[PDB]
Amino acid sequence: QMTQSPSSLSASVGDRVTITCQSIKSVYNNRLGWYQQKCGKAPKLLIYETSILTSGVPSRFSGSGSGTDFTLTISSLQCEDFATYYCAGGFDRSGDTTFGQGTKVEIKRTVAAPSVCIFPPSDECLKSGTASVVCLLNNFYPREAKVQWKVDNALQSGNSQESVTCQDSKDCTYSLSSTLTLSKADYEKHKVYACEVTHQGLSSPVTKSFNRG
Amino acid sequence: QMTQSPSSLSASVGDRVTITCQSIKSVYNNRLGWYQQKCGKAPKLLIYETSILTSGVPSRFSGSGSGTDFTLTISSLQCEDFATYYCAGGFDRSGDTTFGQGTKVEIKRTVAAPSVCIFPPSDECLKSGTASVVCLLNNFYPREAKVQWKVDNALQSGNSQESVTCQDSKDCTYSLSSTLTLSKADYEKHKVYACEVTHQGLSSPVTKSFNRG
Amino acid sequence: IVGGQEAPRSKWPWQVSLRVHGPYWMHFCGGSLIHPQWVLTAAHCVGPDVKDLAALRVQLREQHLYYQDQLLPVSRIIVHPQFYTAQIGADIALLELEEPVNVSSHVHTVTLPPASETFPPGMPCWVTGWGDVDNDERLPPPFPLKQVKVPIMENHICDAKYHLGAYTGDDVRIVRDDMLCAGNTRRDSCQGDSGGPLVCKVNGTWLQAGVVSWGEGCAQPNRPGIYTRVTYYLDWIHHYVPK
Amino acid sequence: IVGGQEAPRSKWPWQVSLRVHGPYWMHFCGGSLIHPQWVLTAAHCVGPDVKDLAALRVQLREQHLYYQDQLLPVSRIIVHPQFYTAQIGADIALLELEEPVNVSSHVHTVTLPPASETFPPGMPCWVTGWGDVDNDERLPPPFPLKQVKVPIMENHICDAKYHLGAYTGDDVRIVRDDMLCAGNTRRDSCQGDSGGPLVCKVNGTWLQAGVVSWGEGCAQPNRPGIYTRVTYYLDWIHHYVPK
Amino acid sequence: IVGGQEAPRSKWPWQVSLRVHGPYWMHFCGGSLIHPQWVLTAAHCVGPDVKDLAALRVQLREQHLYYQDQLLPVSRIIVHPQFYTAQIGADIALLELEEPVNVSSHVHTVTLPPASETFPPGMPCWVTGWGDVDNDERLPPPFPLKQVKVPIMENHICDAKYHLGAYTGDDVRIVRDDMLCAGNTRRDSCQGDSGGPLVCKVNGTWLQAGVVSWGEGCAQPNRPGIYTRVTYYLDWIHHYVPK
Amino acid sequence: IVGGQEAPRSKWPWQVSLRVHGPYWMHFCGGSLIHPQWVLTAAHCVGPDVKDLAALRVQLREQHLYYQDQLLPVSRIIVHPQFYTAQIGADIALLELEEPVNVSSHVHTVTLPPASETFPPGMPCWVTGWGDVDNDERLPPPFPLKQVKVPIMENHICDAKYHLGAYTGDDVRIVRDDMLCAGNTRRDSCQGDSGGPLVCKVNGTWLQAGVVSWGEGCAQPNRPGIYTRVTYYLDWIHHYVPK
Amino acid sequence: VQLVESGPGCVKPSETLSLTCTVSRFSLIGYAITWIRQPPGKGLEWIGGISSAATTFYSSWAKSRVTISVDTSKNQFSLKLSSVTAADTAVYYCARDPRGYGAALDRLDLWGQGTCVTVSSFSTKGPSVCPLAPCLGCLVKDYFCECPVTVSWNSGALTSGVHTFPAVLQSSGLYSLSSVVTVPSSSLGTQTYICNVNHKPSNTKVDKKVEP
Amino acid sequence: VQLVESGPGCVKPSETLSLTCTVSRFSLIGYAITWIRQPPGKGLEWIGGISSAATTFYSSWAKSRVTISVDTSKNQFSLKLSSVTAADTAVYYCARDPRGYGAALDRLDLWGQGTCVTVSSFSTKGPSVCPLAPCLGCLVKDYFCECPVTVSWNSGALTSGVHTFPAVLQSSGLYSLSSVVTVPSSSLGTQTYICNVNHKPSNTKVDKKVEP
Repeated sequence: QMTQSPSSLSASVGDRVTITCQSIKSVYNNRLGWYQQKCGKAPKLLIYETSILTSGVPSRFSGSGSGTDFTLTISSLQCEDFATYYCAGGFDRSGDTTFGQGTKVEIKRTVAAPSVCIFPPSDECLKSGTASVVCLLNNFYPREAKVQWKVDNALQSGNSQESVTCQDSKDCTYSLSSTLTLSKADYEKHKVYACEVTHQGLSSPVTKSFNRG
Repeated sequence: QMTQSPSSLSASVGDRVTITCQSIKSVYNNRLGWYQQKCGKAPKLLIYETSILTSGVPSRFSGSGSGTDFTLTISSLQCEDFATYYCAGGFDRSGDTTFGQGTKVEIKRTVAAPSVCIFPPSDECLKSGTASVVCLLNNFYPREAKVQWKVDNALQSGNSQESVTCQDSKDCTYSLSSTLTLSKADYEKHKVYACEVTHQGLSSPVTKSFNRG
Repeated sequence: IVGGQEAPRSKWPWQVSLRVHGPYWMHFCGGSLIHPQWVLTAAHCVGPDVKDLAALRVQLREQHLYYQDQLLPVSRIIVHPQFYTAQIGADIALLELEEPVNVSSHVHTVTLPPASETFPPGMPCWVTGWGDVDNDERLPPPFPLKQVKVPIMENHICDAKYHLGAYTGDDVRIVRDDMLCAGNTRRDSCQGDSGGPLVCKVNGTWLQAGVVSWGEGCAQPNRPGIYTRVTYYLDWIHHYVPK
Repeated sequence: IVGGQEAPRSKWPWQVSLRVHGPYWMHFCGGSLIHPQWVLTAAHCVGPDVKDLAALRVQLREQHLYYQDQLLPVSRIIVHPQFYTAQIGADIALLELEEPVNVSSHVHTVTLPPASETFPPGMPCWVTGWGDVDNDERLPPPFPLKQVKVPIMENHICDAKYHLGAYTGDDVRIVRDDMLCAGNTRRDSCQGDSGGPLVCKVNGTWLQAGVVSWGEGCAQPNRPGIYTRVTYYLDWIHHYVPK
Repeated sequence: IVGGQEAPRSKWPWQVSLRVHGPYWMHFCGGSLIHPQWVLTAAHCVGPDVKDLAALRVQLREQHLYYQDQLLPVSRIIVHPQFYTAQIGADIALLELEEPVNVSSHVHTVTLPPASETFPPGMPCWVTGWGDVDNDERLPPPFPLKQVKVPIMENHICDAKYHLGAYTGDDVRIVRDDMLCAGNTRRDSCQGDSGGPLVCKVNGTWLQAGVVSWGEGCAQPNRPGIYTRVTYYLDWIHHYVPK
Repeated sequence: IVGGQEAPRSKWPWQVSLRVHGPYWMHFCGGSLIHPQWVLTAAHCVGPDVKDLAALRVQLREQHLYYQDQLLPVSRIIVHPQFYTAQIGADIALLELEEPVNVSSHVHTVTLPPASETFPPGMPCWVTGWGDVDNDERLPPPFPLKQVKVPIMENHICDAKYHLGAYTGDDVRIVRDDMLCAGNTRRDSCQGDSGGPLVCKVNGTWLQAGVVSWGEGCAQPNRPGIYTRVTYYLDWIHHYVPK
Repeated sequence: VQLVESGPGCVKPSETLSLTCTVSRFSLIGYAITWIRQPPGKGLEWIGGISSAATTFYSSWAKSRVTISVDTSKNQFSLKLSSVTAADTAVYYCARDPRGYGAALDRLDLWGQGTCVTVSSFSTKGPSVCPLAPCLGCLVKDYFCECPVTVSWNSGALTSGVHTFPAVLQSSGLYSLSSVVTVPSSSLGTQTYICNVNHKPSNTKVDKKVEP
Repeated sequence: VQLVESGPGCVKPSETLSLTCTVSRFSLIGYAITWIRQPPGKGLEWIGGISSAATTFYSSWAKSRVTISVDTSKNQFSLKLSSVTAADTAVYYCARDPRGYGAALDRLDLWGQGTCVTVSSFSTKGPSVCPLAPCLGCLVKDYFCECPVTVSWNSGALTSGVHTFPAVLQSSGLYSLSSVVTVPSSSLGTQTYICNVNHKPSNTKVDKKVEP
């Protein structure tokens, strides 16, 4: 059995980091490896047999360890290194083998402001009799961003959900989808729809609207 | 001898374009090719023998021609396609072979505002007895941008030069370097230095300054 | 070449070597210079599939391969439209040089026969090349040009010999009238001689009777070598070589 | 066989292996059992030159070559009189066994088609054998029998494909009416499969449409495999196999 | 194995085959099962350069290679520290299996000799393996396990024979005291037998005298095969195999 | 020779080619002319088994192999008595010519070093020959003499590098004091260079430091080439070469 | 050379889960397979594996309920888990050890893409698809058994600019998801921007166009 | 396999320009070389070439003044242009035709990187180097014979973020250029940010550090 530390870290682009994994028994004969897992992907092997680098892995990564204590080190973090990392070890043959808990690595980047779109409830998002309206905050950093839904200038609460992309290997910002729900008939009552947008890198609040006719 | 047309074009990302080359004689035996040249690089062969695609070229490009009239076509322009393109042809063996005039392709992209830095005249840029001060407009589009140099609030004129990067295959914006010249002793007179940055997409003149002490 | 000796240094000034790109420019096929800008060879050396001209060069008459290479570029390949395999026939091709050759004592063209010449048995004919010297083994690393004198056979006697020890019915023509037969169990062309000239001396003048085309292995009993008959294709040659 | 898997133990009871004498009795060619005393194969496996019958044996349906050998002697070889090379055609031969085979569940004959069948595209056809598995490399040392399902092509569309990238004029027929085309860039016969059966299931019954004959290398683009069309030769087969 | 026959199916239950990854898991070296978790072999089969254990598997006693493969993984390789080349000596290695073998009638260990046993001439000894059968040629594609009975030589008489027809001075020891000599011009190990056991029957019990190590070609005159003498290394073996 | 250029036609007048009889007199080994009647080479090219002198000839400094052959007969072969294999050492041999050579500008002897010279790292040294040019492939058919400049290593640093990636214990000496190390992953001798001279320019004079002896493949990482150290054997050389 | 899982996606309590791992070209004759599990929000947990020798090994919990097997006639490896609870909901992977060890996790060099399995009493229902007309998008709604749903554009030829979002639990206990591409205003009409959806357990495939 | 030019960079009127093209590994035995010229602000113009046969071909203007040659003993190709005018200022390239044709431009498959030749009466002078402390940079100034100047960072190991700008004519008739890298504020001191400059005709190499 093993404990992996730390559970999370966040660091600059270019920054120098290490991850540690420790166990109550020594590994049987250098049987320790390191795996990288990304946004909805199978794990990829990076390091095996304590220190052998898997082919095609860029030489940013190396690791070694004193038989009972093991380190993985990244010399200069890229945003492409956004992932969870796990140690895996084997302590005999047939018996004790396990993964670690896994470490989550976030890459810090220069701020960007949310570019806002809004889409009118149309076709099936009225033709279903339910109604739905979407306010989209593309490509922002940090995750300190907030939305207020407003209809006929009235502030709205509940009746909504929000969801967010992972950080991409090249965009390295992320997008948020904000939704409000209604009936078709109650969309056909009110006329003004707006979302008010906020994000730490701004001068002010921001607004975008559309109007029913 | 040949004439190539048009001399320049500019088009969207994703857009569909073609280039034409014509001659007063037909090419001897399919001896026509197309070359791409980029920001300070040797030409690369893309197409030879009228229509054979060179290996490693992405299948965005194709071409053909009616023996005396020839076309090169790009199915969906990337910003990576920012380049000059030339036809080359051969009309006998030993004799008439020439290049065309070359077509310049600019890729249109979504606007960006100039991120501004300013730097104090220091070390060699005083220790040489000349002085120089720099205002840097990173990563803007379009090229409609302008700078006003100001010293002690006085508007400066002449005594300056500006230069600009090419468009990169991935950044696809570009940077501008603005410079003002002075003596070391006349830098040691005045105390307030500013550059006022203008760009078609901006909130305002972006006033950035520094002060001598 | 099975039998015969190293060729004398003046004797066959029209002989050509074809070279293919690889770790070096390697000899693969013969030919003959018939005009200052044209080489005559076999079709199966260059076709029926189309070849990139980047991979081919011509070498003129050396005494020894590779020792003093001067490799000529090729502008055009013209294969006879009827060719697909050598036993069916039409095994003839033309190469146009990019540059013309300066004719010389050491480099001169062969003469093509008049269409009326038939080359009966007893005609004194030679074949030359850089092919294999026995059925299984290469020309050794000095690589001299070799020659051998070969007896001509009449086509009907040759077709009969090809039916001995075969299942093929006697009504089926194996040797065709666009072909010619020469050689015996001691004296033959072999692998790597293909495309080379067969030349006979008629009234003092050297004429090219044939191109080395195909056969059932080198110097085998009752299997004379088969040559493309040059007189059969003169009209096709003269659509390209300006005479 | 390029593509496809190991064949199931029961699936192809007529498949035959031809063996040549050497340091061991080595597989060189395929065939099919069409009658208790007769094997159908290709002519280029056994001709056009005559073979000593001392050097040949037949092996019936193994799962793995060489591990359970029971080698049958051959009494007679009958090659079609028109054959000389496979691209010209008539690439068909018959072997008569010295002893008749005891027909069984594990060993049974294939049925020959009626002369009216044409096998249009969409016909579900398979080819089986012990040939090479990629263009350059042997079947590995367990030597399992492999199968692959192959698409049929119409002869005119196939002849057109053989003219792409060739010098041969479009008027010259490469694919003849005694031939059939099947396969693609993923799914083909290869070296060592020659002489083996192509079989299609028609109205529940397995019929042999073809014999593996020739092609321009294994699974090459625009070069489907060429098969001898069995319906074309039924009258010649029935002069010997007693029906 | 030069001379001798196919081995009977019960006779040598400890024989091991080593397999290397490629287009198939190919036999390259012999070995013997000495403990349920340990194989004894030669050092030059696995060293002196370090090998990735991903590329190696062990096969236990087959009658025929490849026909019924069940490939065991290897946990550890232990090469004697003094080894660099086989003519210098120490040509001995140990493989530890990942899993222990279930001992059986069909799979059983060989016994190692007591350190006092010298194996004088006249000792009845056999060597077994899947190597080459003549100096130049492979074991044919059924791949049976072969055996041959070989005469032992004394080391001084063997060293003298290695000086015949050599420039080496008689004062230089070619055959060392960690080595053993056996075989003659009719009866020898050959390429692919290396690492296999030499076993002698002493007082009814089979003992492993040797490991096939090196020689000057198969069955050559005055060049007996050289074996690693197992008694010389018993103390090194017992540092790992738990006895 | 891995890396380096064709040699200039004057530059290495002592280089020798050894030829073995076959279908032609083929190059197999290098050497150097050290006296008008004596060639110095490696022992593993000619021993340890005795050779018939009918099968050997010497060729003096060509620019291209085979094109200008003048083959000298050999009267005597003298191999150092301690040699049996190259990794053990004493890999040195002498050939006595039947006839003396007329010394010339184009053919001249190399000078042997004084016994005190140690050749430290930084010494400017070259190796020359007609060997292979990459690990797997032959010198191409013009066969030019090639040269490359190589860095010397100290013996202790070289022995340490041979232990990297090996099972051999660090206490075992792989590189011996009769040996010398030179070369790297870009610049090495290869197969067919064995027996050739390693020469260093000392105070304006060319001295032969070494003979190409052995290594673990051409230009491999951490495996420098091993040379026989010439100073170690001067007393043995002077028992035969009259100084 | 690559691995593909197969499995039911949605299962009812007390059923037995069957998975198969298939090898696509060549064969794992000398190789091991292990099965790995990842419950939502956990890390990786090991189930078991089979060695090159056909020996089988099971974890501390799996021996109660799991069977692993191999069939060379199909190039297939199989997993069975009996008496499933809701807590058996996870993504399941097959992976190869190149050394052939049946109980090792340190060198898993090749992985499949994985099958998600949800255990529930519910019924699956396929989605509706709202177009989000002008940035533009395709919004997929009201489906259940969330995990195997997939969306694509121009039948896959619109490889570019497609962001896609984590599903959310509708208050109805169903799931909804949005797919979005940024488009330049000249490209309106001028590009096809087709959307393609399928939900394999609900047997559902649908298509649409977006335009102003 | 690649081509490298060599040449003088700066030349005086009425001199003769010599260029060489060197082949780096293997040899152009069966190959042609052509010479191409690109004056500032023009397109490409062809000078001449040599075929695989050693025949030479020259353009309509070049026959007056140009000689091309080959030396197998050095693996070198050479160009000479006599009686140079200022209008001979250009970038010069060597390129290979793989068919061996000496007068063809349709299939130039392999190119060198090029050398730039300036014809002038002046003297070369090497640069000074202003640091650009906090975005930060390294500004290179007051050099002449602009075209061969180059700048690099951390001796080449700082491959990243380096923008660099077209030179400008100082009112003195000299040239100045700026090199800039953006840096995160935590990286100040924490990263080396060394600047490496050289000007080969002025024989000049210099180095500096940037820091607040």
